[PDB]
Amino acid sequence: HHHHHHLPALKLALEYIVPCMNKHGICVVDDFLGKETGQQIGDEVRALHDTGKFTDGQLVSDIRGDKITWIEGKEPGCETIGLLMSSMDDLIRHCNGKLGSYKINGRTKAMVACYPGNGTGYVRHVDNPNGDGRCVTCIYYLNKDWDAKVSGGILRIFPEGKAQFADIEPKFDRLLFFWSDRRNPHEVQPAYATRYAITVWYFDADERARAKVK
Ligand SMILES: Cc1nc(Cc2ccc(-c3ccccc3)cc2)nc(C(=O)NCC(=O)O)c1O
Ligand SMILES: [Cl-]
Ligand SMILES: [Fe+2]
Repeated sequence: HHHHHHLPALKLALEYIVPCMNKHGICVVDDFLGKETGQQIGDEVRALHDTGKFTDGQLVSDIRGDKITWIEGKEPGCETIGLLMSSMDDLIRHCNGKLGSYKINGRTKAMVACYPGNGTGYVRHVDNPNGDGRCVTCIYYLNKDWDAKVSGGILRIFPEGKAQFADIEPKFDRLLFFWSDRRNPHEVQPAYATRYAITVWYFDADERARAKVK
């Protein structure tokens, strides 16, 4: 619909992501890339799944019934995942220096995750409990016409010492940010349909450096 227009990265970062993160430690951004790019992402992820590039989750870490694959972004057939990753980077670049006291200087590759339905989820956990440098978790969802009433698969976040929790449906073209540390324990509710997500973690220069030394 031609009546809608994309917020530039700078505008989205400063008018929404930065305040939202500093206040709530969680930020949801819908309609990040648009339908075409989102569908292409979905295609690429399904291809990775179909061509058997995923490793079982309970082998990497029971905790989980998921399976994952790491994507650098430049691999043949992963170009659109590459663009997603660069788009994530753009947002973060416009945030850097305003997300708490963090100084973002790098990130992980993208972890593509698949919950193959059939009741698979992920128990309550913290992404970075041992201060390994990862300060912000960034997740992109690409599940066309997801209905959590039927399929479940809600990400529930329990921000530390808050009287509220957050239910995030893994909606098509939804982007999510949250603090990676103990401030945000979270769980994936059982999924009853194939559930895909793509996650990167951004590093704090200081913590990352201290993680490697000590
Ligand atoms: C598979 C998987 N695993 C983890 C935990 C976790 C993963 C990776 C690292 C890590 C990363 C880079 C270097 C070292 C460790 C640490 C912890 N949380 C989720 C999750 O919250 N999902 C939410 C959702 O999908 O909506 C998940 O799906
Ligand atoms: Cl508010
Ligand atoms: Fe997690």
